Amino acid sequence: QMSFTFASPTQVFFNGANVRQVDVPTQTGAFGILASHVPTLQVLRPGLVVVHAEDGTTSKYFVSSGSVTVNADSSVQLLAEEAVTLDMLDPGVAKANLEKAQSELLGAADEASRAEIQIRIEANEALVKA
Amino acid sequence: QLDTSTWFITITSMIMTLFILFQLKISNYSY
Amino acid sequence: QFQFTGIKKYFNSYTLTGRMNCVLATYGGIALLVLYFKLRSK
Amino acid sequence: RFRSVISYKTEEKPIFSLDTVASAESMSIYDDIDADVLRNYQEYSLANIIYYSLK
Amino acid sequence: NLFASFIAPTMMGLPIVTLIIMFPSLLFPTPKRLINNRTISIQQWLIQLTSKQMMAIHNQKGQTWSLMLMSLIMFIGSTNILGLLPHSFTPTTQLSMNLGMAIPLWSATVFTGFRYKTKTSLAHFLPQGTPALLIPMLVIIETISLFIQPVALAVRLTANITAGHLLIHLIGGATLALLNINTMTAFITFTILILLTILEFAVALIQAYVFTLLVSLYLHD
Amino acid sequence: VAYWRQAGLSYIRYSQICAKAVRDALKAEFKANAEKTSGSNVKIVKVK
Amino acid sequence: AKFIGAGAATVGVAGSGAGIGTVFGSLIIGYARNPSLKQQLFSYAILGFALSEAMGLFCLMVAFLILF
Repeated sequence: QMSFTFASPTQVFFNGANVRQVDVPTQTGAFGILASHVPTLQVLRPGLVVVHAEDGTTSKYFVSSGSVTVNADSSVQLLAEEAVTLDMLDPGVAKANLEKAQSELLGAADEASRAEIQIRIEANEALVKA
Repeated sequence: QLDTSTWFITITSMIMTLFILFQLKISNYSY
Repeated sequence: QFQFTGIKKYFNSYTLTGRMNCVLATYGGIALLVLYFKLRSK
Repeated sequence: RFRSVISYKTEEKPIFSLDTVASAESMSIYDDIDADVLRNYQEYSLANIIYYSLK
Repeated sequence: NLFASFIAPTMMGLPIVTLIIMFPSLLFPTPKRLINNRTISIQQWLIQLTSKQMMAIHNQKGQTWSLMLMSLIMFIGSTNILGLLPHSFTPTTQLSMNLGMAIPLWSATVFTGFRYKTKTSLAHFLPQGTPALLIPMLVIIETISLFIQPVALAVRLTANITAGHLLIHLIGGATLALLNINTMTAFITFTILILLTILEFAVALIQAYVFTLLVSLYLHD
Repeated sequence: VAYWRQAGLSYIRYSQICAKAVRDALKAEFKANAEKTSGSNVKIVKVK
Repeated sequence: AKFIGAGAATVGVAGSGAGIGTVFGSLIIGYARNPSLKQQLFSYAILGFALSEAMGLFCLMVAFLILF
């Protein structure tokens, strides 16, 4: 009772697959999708997305930004600019980048550039959790 | 205390001041 | 004297309805009469 | 648009990226929307269509 | 004791309530030149600023009432602020003038509505749209709701100022008594803290009093 | 509205920043995806 | 006894104000999402307001009966 399509500008993970539920870390709080959810349109934030298969296994991916769309039927389109798995990541370089981004805050002068630096530290702090 | 049945003078004076003095002074304004 | 002509337009134009102070006067008179009767009863 | 190794077709697609025209009666079914959200959504749809056309 | 200032219509050999109530008008000089001093420029700027925020709803007939409403709000606001002085006598405390203020304007609005728009002015009793089949029940609700407006409009003003002054006087008496027994500046701290709220609570009442009448007039205009 | 908004930053700019930040954290072995991204190949010529 | 019974029974009308405040608040937020459907929302609101006020009136009538 679902048609899930988790696509990327490069590769495809699912194309019309049927799964029981998908959890998305979008903006304005988390989310849960099951059965005939109410229609919604929301952008994403850096976080981890888990998809629960019909068998019961849970697949995990990391998403940077994109869009979410749940239509009138049980059709969901999740198009993301980035889609990666943890197995090709280094936690140590993540901690080093976070350590530099910490001092980058005081290094900043103008509020727009510091806003960019804040986005940097937000992304770095978000990813180091898992 | 507030009800002593001497209410004629206050009503008359309030009507006089509100309906003559303030309107006449406030009319001489520009915007 | 020289002040009636200042707001004569207002008085004869729009305050015609607002000029009904009779209700207030009648209420005040009735209240005063009742208070006077109560005071006279002692 | 690429159709075959020996033929192709010319076509165009409309854009409704204007926020005001987007806010219509048919959008009332979606019930968690806001002006900021729709502005960001149109922003993303523009880049998506451009990339698809180039490829 | 406590009820001394309220029941005291300017005690004197000859009553001087007229002098007390006419005094506030001697603070608003009338303009007489293109460019004037600082004290009147602020007054006219404030009047302009307040006018554009309230009378910007009525179409054409309500624009005529502009002078009356501005005079009313300025008068009540000036009367209330002057009463914070240590031994003043606020005329708004008395119920007589509050009752002589509400009835005329309310009556003016209610029988102005019937004069020109009798068909629609009669319809406002029944709520717009279909209210199921409970018509006779709510018809008697809104008509009795009509008559309560002047009573509340006067009573809230007559009550809140007296309550505030009672609180101030009682806290002052309390902070006087505790001088003999022990030392506590907490009470004078309470007094100085409450004085800010009492100072800024009058203007809100002026605004509410004027705004309710604005809404009532706009309904029948 | 967030801090990035009302600061001269657009959603596309924020997406670019976050995507770059994510791509940085990848292992050096898998860093060949920078070749695939290669977002800088278009020059800008204004009217004047 | 009649006076104190009247003075105690009159308290029951307190809940009517809270219910009225609740229903009107819901109408405000509800209208914000779907201004198109403002026609149907009112009928519900009126129903609730009338029901709560009827309960309050019933309590008031009981108080009046115990007074007399």
